[PDB]
Amino acid sequence: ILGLDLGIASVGWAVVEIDEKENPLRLIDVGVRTFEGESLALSRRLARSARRLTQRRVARLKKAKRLLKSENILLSTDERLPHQVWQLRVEGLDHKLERQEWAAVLLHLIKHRGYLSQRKNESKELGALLSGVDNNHKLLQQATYRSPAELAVKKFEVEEGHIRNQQGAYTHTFSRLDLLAEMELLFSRQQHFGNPFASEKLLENLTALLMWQKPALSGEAILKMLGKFEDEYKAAKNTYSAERFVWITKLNNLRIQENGLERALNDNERLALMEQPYDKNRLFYSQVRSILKLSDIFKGLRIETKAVLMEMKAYHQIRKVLEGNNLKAEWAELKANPTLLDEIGTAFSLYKTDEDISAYLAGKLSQPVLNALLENLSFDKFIQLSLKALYKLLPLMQQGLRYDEACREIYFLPQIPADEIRNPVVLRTLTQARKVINGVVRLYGSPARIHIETRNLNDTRYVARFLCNFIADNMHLVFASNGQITALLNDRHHALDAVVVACSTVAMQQKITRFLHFPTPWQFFKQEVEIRIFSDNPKLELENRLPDRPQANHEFVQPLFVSRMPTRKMTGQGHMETVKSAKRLNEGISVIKMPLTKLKLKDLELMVNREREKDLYDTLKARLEAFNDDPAKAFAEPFIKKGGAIVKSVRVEQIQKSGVLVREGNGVADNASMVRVDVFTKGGKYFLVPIYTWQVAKGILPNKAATQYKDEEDWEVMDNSATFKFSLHPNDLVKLVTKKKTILGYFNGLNRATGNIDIKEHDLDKSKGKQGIFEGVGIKLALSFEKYQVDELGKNIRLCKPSKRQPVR
RNA sequence: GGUCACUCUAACAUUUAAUCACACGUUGUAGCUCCCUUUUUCGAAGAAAAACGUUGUUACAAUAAGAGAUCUCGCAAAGCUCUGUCCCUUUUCAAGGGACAUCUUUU
DNA sequence: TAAAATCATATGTGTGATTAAATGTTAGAGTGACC
DNA sequence: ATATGATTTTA
Repeated sequence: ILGLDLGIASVGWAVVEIDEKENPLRLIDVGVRTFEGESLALSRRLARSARRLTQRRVARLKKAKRLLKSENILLSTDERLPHQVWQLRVEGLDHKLERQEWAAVLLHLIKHRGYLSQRKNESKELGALLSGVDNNHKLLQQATYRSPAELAVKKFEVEEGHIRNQQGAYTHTFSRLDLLAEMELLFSRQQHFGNPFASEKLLENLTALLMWQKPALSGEAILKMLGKFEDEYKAAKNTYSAERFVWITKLNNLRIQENGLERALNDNERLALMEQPYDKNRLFYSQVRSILKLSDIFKGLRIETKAVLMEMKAYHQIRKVLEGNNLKAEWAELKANPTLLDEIGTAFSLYKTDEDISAYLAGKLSQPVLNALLENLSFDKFIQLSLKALYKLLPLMQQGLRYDEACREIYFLPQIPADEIRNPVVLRTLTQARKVINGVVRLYGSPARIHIETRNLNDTRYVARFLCNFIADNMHLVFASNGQITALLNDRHHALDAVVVACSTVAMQQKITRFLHFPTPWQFFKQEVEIRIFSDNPKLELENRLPDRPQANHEFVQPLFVSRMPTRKMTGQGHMETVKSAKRLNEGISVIKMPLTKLKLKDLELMVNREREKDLYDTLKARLEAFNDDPAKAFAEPFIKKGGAIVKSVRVEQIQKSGVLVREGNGVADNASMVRVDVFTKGGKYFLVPIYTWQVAKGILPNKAATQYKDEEDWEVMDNSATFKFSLHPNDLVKLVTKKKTILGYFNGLNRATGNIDIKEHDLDKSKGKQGIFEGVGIKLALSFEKYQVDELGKNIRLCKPSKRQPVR
């Protein structure tokens, strides 16, 4: 049986074939495949949303500028609007603003929009942003703070010294309703004084700007995610059909445990309770204890009888909304309407946009009723039952049948279904395990059954369950153990578990659940398994340690090489997110504002104004020395320089020899990822050209290679007098022999400054190099440096020296 | 009589995927402003200036680098229909099987 | 000294919304394969 | 985990 030892980073395996199953003789080969503060896709999604919001504000302000130009407010050129936007917004309530003052006010009320609530219509502990909009909305009605700007310049700037939010404080923020109110009042008051551009057309368009935001879920969105039995769409939970399915499932499975006997409801009892929770908001247990003439003990539960069996919350929510607003007559007609009642929960759960909800109910509910439901009702669940299959399977379970009986009356390894596995870790592990399985099938045929025993334990168990079921139920051209079972009898440990997982049976697992007795399924364990996986020896040293029973080795037995996933993607993070100042980049330095709460004395020693402002440097050095070089404890209260100004962050210089120009070419950021490295030789010397992601994106092929003691401009240039060996990606199989020694392994890192490389041992033997990684390896005078190749399992070790310099982009 | 797997229901815990917004923060540029290097003019202390650094605060612009049709992609993943490069079976070619991607898809 | 191995230091963040999907456990109902 | 500058030891 394939002894797959699953995992989120590695898949160890150990092949075994047994006669009569039961007692096994000996395995064939072993292997480990090692592939690779949360999922990297979360970073991509957050960056994507940030890009979308940034460009949407770009567009919104541009559109506002065009609108203002059309009214002859914003003259074509001369777009240097006043800076004192908040003060001018305050002044507009009492004086007339000019053309450009008003233009700045409008273009600024479009930028800082506010906060528009997007909660459900399910009306009736505040955080920071919400507790700031309310605490200012409760101050805007003091009649002394007529508008958010007036409150800002009369309360915020007066006491706190700033208007905008700062340093993670979510006070000083306002709701979009308050700013729209300011828009309206400003327009009206400017009409009172005579602003020519107070056109209410402009106000309507500007409210459209300051209020429009895309709905989060628009149309098929939910449908696009609901897709994963059968095939019809899974019904909503708040649908009368699904609600009655839950009710009948409970009632039929509501066995009565009385007098030590389990008795189902006879048809009389259920007919009594069939449609009972419809005339009451909740069917309590004591309510059942009366209608059915209970002999004073249910089935489960926990005389505190006041529990809930089944409340059709959907049914009672639609009424208490429609029963109000004097819409009694429609509900009475709608009290049955089983299709109609079903179709309102199918819409309010599948579509949330008011337009999209009104579309699904194609006038089938009166628009006066539809308005009330749109304004007061929301449904957001979904059940695991096709509604089409509900109309046929629910009637049978009315009282006479059960789910199992009702359904019966209605009666190599393929690729992992990606759409059904929307989690990159699980999908990656499953696909690499599938590749390993297909490889071992090719190398051995179908060995036997399969044996699998494995902060993200959720992902691991998703992988295990899905792999077991997929393997067992899929074929083309069976055992789920656990760690406790494995423990009974470097990175190579997954092989040992593999063997132990392969030498396992369902009988021992059941005996474990019922729990010396465990035997040895081989002639000898210690020497056999010690050299089989660990201490790799191709017979020989095995044979010297295997004097007795010289029946060892197989037609293909060889030492184990841990194959590692090749990463050859050319996309990634172009540059680091800390943007700096490149105005002094020619000096070789960057200038970044450093918060005082992180200004360690090391950082203070690189301040730009060290000697320009000597008194500042002296006092800052003293206070850091007074708190043991802990800026957080040192500058925990605002620092003050000579002259009464407050110091909150100081420009600090940093050593910048290599970087990326960003922000319109104004700033510089550190290199983030090195996608590929191109090797070259000239005069018996190995020179490596590093390539970064931003170079690939811009369509740039680097020329010069790494020179240790020189800067990027003075780096050795690869030209007609250089020989191109190959490219190098992270975790690439390379062979290195030098005058010092010989090492063969994986390549994961290039040191730009020193020029050294980081080569990693296949097994990550923690007694080898810098705990498994042979870091800082010099190859300038290397005898030979060749890129190898490896298969999924750790064999077919091929090498050449072919070349074609592949152009990025 | 047990163990385990699967199907449905409810409750709890956790995790993942997609979408809509907000508020900071960084950089650049102006206005005001805290300091403080240098150099002018009036001068026998001090004032008015100019360049550079730079503290705070307001406004405006960029917020990946970049690719496309006001508007869409761009840090993730899978794969072999199209494209490109390595590897094997039967100097080049042709078939078979596979590996990775700068190719396609999610989009 | 050139090249090489060692060490050492730094990485953008919090708030507020609509949803779907998966795993594990417990409670209830059941079928099916193996001890 | 990755990029890489500062510093020590080695050929």
